[PDB]
Amino acid sequence: LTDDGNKWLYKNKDHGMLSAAASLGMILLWDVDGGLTQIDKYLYSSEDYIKSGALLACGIVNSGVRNECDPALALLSDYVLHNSNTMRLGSIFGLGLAYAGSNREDVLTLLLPVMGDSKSSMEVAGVTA
Amino acid sequence: TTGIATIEVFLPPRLKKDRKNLLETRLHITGRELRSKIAETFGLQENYIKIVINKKQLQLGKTLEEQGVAHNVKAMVLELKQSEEDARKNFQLEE
Repeated sequence: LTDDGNKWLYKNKDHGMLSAAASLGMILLWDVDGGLTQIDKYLYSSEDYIKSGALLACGIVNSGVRNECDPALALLSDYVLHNSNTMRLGSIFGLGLAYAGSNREDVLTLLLPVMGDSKSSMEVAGVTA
Repeated sequence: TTGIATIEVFLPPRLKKDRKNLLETRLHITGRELRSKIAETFGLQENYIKIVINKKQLQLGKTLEEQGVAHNVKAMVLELKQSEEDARKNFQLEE
């Protein structure tokens, strides 16, 4: 998943891409630098649908740890409002993993509009709650 | 004071130095100058470092006084194998 990943994922149809991309972040947990730098070859994929995939990887890497620079909110926030339903699935879910139990008012507040965003699909909602 | 503050930035592990190598510089020159000055002072590439600043990200199209970055604005300098924009190309290849 670190050398020929573009080749590997390309043989996964949509949701397959989502899963494979997310594992990129879980392959490197507890490294907001190494993983985040191991987070620099896919997410912006020609099938940008996999963006949720690295977003889970983006959120997953921050799960179980807290960095003073608050990376999870920064990267994810710009795409939690992304119109594409799949793009958002990774955003909210990955964000939840990163700050699980943090109870941070900001992220909790930012997650607030996601609940009320009617345009969000139900699958976006279920992960959102 | 005097319209200036100290930026408590964070660098990555692989670039072996004081793990949190601060990034001291002015705040008036543009973000294009930011990666220029976020790289010039403490020995980084103008095009090999992104600065996720105060729970935000550098908008190097804007100056440090306008791009959301500012004085005192702490950042994790991810070891972006390419620039901030080039890891907005590299880190953004997967971002």
